[PDB]
Amino acid sequence: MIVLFVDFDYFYAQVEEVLNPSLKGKPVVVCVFSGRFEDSGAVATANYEARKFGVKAGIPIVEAKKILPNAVYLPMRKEVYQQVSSRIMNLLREYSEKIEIASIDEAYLDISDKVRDYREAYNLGLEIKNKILEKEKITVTVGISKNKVFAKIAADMAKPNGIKVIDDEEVKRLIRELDIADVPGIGNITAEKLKKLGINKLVDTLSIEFDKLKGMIGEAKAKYLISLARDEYNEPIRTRVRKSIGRIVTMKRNSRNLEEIKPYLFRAIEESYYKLDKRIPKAIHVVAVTEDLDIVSRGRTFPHGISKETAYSESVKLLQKILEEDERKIRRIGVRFSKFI
DNA sequence: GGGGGAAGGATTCC
DNA sequence: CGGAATCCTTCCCCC
Ligand SMILES: [Ca+2]
Ligand SMILES: [Ca+2]
Ligand SMILES: [Ca+2]
Repeated sequence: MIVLFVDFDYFYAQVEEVLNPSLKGKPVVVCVFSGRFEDSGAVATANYEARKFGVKAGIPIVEAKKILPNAVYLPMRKEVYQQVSSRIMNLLREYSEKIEIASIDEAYLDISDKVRDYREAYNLGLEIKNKILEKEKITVTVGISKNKVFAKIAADMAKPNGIKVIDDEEVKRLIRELDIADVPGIGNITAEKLKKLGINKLVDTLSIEFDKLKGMIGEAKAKYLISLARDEYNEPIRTRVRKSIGRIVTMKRNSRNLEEIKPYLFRAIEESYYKLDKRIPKAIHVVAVTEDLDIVSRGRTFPHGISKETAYSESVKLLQKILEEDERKIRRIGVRFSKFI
C-alpha cells in the first residue's frame, strides 16, 4: 500500500491571499467574530508570517491583536473556502479514484495501483503540486508513506510547500523517536494526558499494559496507538461522507428566557436546512453553550425524516428540556442534524 | 454475554 | 472568551 496525502497550506489565509494578492508577504489572520464586543471571537487560521510571532488558531482575536495589531484581520468566509476546496478535490480525483477527503484542506490518495515504488509516487506528488499551483495558485504539502497516519506525518514535517516520503525504515525509526503528541488524532487533551504516564514516544505504548492505557486515554485511542507501534496500522482509504450539519449562534445577551432564545434557535434551524439542501435528517440535537462556556445538548431520533416544521416544534421541546435540567444561563444556542437518508 | 442503536458528553481541528 | 464536525463512552432494550 502506497498512500499519498495532500494538505493545503494555511488554507483559509491562502485563499484570501489568492483573492487579494496584495496580502502575500504580510501577516494574515482569518478570524471568527461572535459579535458581542468589538473584537470578540477567536482565530481560525493564520499564515506562516503570523504564526512566527505566536498567532495561532484558537487564541482570542484581542490576544492576536496585542501581538500583531496592524496585521490583516479578515472575517472567515467558509463558503468561499469550501468552493475552492471542492475545485482542488476534483483535481485530486483525476489522479486516483480511491480518495478520502479528510477535511476541508486535506485528502488521502491510495495510489497503490498507479505507482510501483516511492520514486514514482514522489514524481506523482510533484505533478499534483504543480497542477494545483497552476490551476488555483494554491501551494500544498505532499506526504507519502505506507499508511494514512505516516503519510500525514510526512506532510506535517515538510509543511509548507513541501514533499516528503517516509520509507519502511523511517517508519520503524519514527516509532521510536517521534513525539506521541504529533501523532494524527492526538489532540492537546490526550497529549498532556499521555505525558502523565511517561508515554512520550510511540514505542512506549508497547512497554505499558493495555488496561492502564485503556482507562486513561480510552479504548479507541489505545488500540489506535498500539497498532501504530506494532507497525500494523493499515486502514483503507474510504469515501467519507458528511454525517452532521448544524449551526450555533452566539446570542446577544445571555438569557434563560424561552421567547428570547427562540429567534436565534429558529434562525439556526433555517440556515441548517439550507445547508442540508436535499438531505433529509432523522435525528435533531439542540445544543447550548452556557455562560461558563460549558456545553449541554438534548437530542431525539425519529423513525422518519424531519420536516422543517417538525424541527421547529421539536427544537423548542428539547430547548425546554435543557432549561429544565440545567440552571445556568445560555450564551450560545444552536441545532445539529444527523442520520440522513 | 453481547447485538444494535440511541443519547450526549468529550476531543479534535479549521 | 468561535464554530464546525467527529469521536467515543455510556446507557438501554432485549434476545
Ligand atoms: Ca491547512
Ligand atoms: Ca489540514
Ligand atoms: Ca497533536
